[PDB]
Amino acid sequence: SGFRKMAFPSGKVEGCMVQVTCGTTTLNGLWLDDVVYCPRHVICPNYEDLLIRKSNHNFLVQAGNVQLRVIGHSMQNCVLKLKVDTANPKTPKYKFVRIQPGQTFSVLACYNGSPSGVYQCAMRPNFTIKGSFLNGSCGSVGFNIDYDCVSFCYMHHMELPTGVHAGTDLEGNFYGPFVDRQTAQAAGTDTTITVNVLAWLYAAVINGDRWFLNRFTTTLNDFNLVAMKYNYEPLTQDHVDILGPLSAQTGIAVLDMCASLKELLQNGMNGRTILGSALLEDEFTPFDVVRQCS
Amino acid sequence: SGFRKMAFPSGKVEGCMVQVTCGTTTLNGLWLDDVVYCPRHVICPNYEDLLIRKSNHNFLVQAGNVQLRVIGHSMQNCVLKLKVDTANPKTPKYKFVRIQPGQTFSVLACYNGSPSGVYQCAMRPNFTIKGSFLNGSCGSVGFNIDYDCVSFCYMHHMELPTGVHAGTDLEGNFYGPFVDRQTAQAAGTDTTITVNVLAWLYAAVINGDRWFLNRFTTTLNDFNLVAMKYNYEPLTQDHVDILGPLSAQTGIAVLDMCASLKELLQNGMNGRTILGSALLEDEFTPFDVVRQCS
Ligand SMILES: O=c1c(O)c(-c2cc(O)c(O)c(O)c2)oc2cc(O)cc(O)c12
Ligand SMILES: O=c1c(O)c(-c2cc(O)c(O)c(O)c2)oc2cc(O)cc(O)c12
Repeated sequence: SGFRKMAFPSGKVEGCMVQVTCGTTTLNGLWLDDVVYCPRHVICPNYEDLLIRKSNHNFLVQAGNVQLRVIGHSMQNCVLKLKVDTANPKTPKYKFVRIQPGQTFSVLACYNGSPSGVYQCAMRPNFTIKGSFLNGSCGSVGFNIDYDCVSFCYMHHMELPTGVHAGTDLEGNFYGPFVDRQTAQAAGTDTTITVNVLAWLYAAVINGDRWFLNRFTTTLNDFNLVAMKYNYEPLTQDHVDILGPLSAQTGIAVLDMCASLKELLQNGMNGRTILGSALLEDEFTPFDVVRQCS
Repeated sequence: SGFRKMAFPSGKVEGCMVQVTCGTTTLNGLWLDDVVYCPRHVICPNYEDLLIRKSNHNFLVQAGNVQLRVIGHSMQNCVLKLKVDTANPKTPKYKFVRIQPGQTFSVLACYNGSPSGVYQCAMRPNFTIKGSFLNGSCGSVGFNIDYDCVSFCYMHHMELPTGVHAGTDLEGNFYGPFVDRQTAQAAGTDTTITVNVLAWLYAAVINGDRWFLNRFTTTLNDFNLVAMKYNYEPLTQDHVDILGPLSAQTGIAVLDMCASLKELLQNGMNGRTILGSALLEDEFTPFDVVRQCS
């Protein structure tokens, strides 16, 4: 029993973190096979100009107590690729995967190439994440693990004025309309991930929280009319199919659960809690629930 | 910026998890040097009798794809110690430390010797933890990491009727008045960890949440009179010294912050949130705050 924000074990990613120093800038890098990936901001603006003025000996790469020799450098969008002469012997099976808003992943916060903490995050609908990063965390990566394969999905770059964070996939393509330089850019308006809230309500039922249930049901369209008023994402039919397995385990139809959520939005919780929370949590996917509530 | 429930990177602990099978029972074990630690329940009651009827070949220990040969067995309180012929080459620097109620630690949830997730926990004042464990998680360990040294503080054993969890330290001594057999035992009444709530309020101020602050101050004794009414632990003078460093960074006296907490307890939050939470969080220690809000 129990339900907690659970991150993937980080061992496979810890063995890939390195320190990249160029000039007076030091950040974190990701060492896979004979390539080190890090934010191109380390060379700091026309980055093509700045990179052409660099040489291999300008990049100091340290894997713990062993310095790696850079034999090549290249840029892929906002990510720098430093070729080294040594393939990382701890390289796990991995993939570069771009995730969707509403999906979750684990973050290994790192400083000077040294992991310090691990936690779960969701990609918000506005393509920011509500992370925990201090100065020197650039290059920390987000990831999921499927069996033995690490799917890298995020590299951290910057903090926005509202305190949320922005980054790229491992191909260097930013999530959202953000750029790796100082502008007036700010996060857009955010919405609540409706499908995740419903999954979380199912997790609550699996764990014995039932006070919010009711005998009512609603139509898909009548729920979305109420969800738009409370800044919730519209629920699609495809979201109902994904919530199908959770509906069968609990014997509660999705549209049955939607009626409870509509009641929770219109009335609040009245001093009660759900899974130890006094608000509606939207950072657990249906997969996260099944993984932890199976 | 940002504040999240952050666990320690689990790599150093993942390399110690093994699978222990005796009879038809299979659970998780902890392999350090040439010793495997696991709950004595694996031999299942007079455990001294059950253990005397066992032999080394009765214990199947598997470290991934390599079976470990048991050359000795011994019991230490509720923990079994299986001596193997191979010292774990991934053994980190480690210590066995018993923690105090109110302290936090990271849990590496494991199934069949394979890590599946990592999350933060606090030892509740009633010596239970609000974990996330499914069937087959016995032997999962809780730990802190200081620099390079892993302080193991918890081994999971059982779930109580209320859904909370109970276990021992790595010497096999239970936290709380619980025993490793089926009785009518239940968790006692719990209290809120007052010093941790105050630390969390400091983290909120460091992260820009200030709406709950006020110009009032209170005495230590007048705060405890209000804390006893809301099932909060009494605040001691020693708790004020520990909150000292957080008070200096924010320029807010501890007893100044106590007046805000008293107001929050008497009035609630009135629809507002603190660090993304609608209730008062008590599972962040002062050390956890300084570590993440430095
Ligand atoms: O991508 C960026 C980045 O990596 C860093 C950064 C700089 C350092 O000196 C570090 O030590 C560090 O960890 C990160 O700053 C930035 C500042 C911006 O305004 C915009 C950015 O895009 C980055
Ligand atoms: O300490 C205990 C324990 O380890 C297990 C357990 C049994 C299994 O068969 C497993 O596969 C497993 O992971 C754990 O059950 C218990 C059941 C009790 O009533 C009391 C206990 O103290 C334990």
